Amino acid sequence: FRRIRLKDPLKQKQLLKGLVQLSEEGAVQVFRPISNNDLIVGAVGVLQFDVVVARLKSEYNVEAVYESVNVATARWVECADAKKFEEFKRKNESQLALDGGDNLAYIATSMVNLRLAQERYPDVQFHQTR
Amino acid sequence: DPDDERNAFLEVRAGTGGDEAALFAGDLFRMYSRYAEARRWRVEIMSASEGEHGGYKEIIAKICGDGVYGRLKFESGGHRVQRVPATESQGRIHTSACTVAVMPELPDAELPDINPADLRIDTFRSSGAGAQHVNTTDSAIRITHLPTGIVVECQDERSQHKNKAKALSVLGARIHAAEMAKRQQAEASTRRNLLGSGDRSDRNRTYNFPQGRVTDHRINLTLYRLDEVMEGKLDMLIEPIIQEHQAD
Amino acid sequence: ATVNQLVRKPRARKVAKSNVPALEACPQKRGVCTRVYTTTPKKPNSALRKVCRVRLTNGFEVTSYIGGEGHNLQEHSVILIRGGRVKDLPGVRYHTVRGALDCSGVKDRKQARSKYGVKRPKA
RNA sequence: CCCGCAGAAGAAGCACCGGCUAACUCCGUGCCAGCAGCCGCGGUAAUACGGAGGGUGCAAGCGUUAAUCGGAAUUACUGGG
RNA sequence: AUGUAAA
Repeated sequence: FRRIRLKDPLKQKQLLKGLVQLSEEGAVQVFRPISNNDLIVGAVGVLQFDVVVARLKSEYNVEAVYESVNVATARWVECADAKKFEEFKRKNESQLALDGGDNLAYIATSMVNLRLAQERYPDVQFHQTR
Repeated sequence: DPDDERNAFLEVRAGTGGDEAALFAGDLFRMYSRYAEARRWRVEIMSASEGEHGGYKEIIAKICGDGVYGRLKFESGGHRVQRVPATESQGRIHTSACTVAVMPELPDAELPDINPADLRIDTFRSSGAGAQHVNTTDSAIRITHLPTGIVVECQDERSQHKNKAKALSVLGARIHAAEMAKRQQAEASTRRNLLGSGDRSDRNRTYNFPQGRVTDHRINLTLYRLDEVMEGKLDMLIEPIIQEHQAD
Repeated sequence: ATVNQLVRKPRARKVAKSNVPALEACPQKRGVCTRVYTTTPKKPNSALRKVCRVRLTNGFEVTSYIGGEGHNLQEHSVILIRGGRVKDLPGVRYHTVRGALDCSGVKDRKQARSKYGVKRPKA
């Protein structure tokens, strides 16, 4: 789904910790792009009102009202073996994004980019981690 | 677009440096007049104020016709003055600045109708003093607007219908005042957008006379002609800015 | 001289004030950072110096200079403020830390990248 | 702590380069963009902005910021008028 | 009487 845009932008550390605290769950996985804004909320379901209600706790005080921003399909998680992912980072370093648990799959925008990722041949023992 | 076909108001004002600056501003009147006579535009000597050695402190004018505004819209901003001027006994190169605002027509559609339904008038006797007649019959005809919420009160005198005429004249005067105040704040905001602080900061156009060239910041040109601009014939400064403005 | 007057009134060392009133000697502060605009400097400079009036977290209203080429500030985006005068703006004695909180680093810089928060070129 | 095995194989960055203070050129703008601890450069042939090459210094640390002292004999009793 | 504002 859509985003984190940090309404009332003072004290950002409660969502930089507390939603990454919720990122280990199977339903909620918070994804971090490199540009340090616009953090992605990853839900397997549709109703993200659960996290919005969960943002009203003792260490949770940010509202983050939702809108429509398109991110297409689930960021298929894959991390390559050594002596191969270094050039993969160096070619398109503006096209990475940290994940829940310090992962870097490619970036989720479209099926054509996933076809280019399959054409890129990341030969590795595959770990789903989902 | 009909906005491109509209007339314009040119406001050429002096910035840093006084007269050296005033002379530069004055030439620009000559620049756009030689630019304007190459096409057949009407120059209006609507407003001017003189300088010590020639050139002007603030000049405001109308140019009418068919399609003055786009150029004016593009121009609004600062102009550098790099020169060896006439008002100097040392013979050095000095910088001054001027500011040019380009305003559109905005034709005056004034005096909307009073509208009887929208405003409700209340007939009350009124306050005041001294007559048997003063108490019994009403003389407060308050007019209350529906869309703005303004009440006019001319609990004024003798009877309530001359007070109605007085209260409608006050409604018309307050509508005219509240609309012309917003327009002078809407002109003022536009005026501010057209002209910055007036200093020597670079705003989209320069003039380098001991070098023979003119730089433009947005869609800049390497034309050292300055001469062509000096007696009209600029086209080459204004046209490519329009060419890469129509791309956006 | 006149050591008996030094006996009466002791010789007092001058307590010089700090160049940054930063609430009991802090390196950095983090403020609300409103009012982003350009300022004409003092005499021999002539530039459009990007500055911001930073409402700090301790109540002080300081104004810090925005360095670098390009920024993403509009009346919001709380950032980090460091000390040090600028000698260019009367009233500005602070700088903005790039690479810190929500203001990102300067785009496409290679040299002097410890300052202005630019990471190493990975290629 | 000692012995054996694989393969130089897994392990180098940060600041500065006008003077103070250790180190040079070229290109892009041109008192716009910008740097700066002080004097300060940039107004079209910049050893001072940005990029490239090169060098200098420090080293798993390097620059910035913040506090104390020295230089400050600018709190002088040593040690001022 | 004045005489701006670039070594």
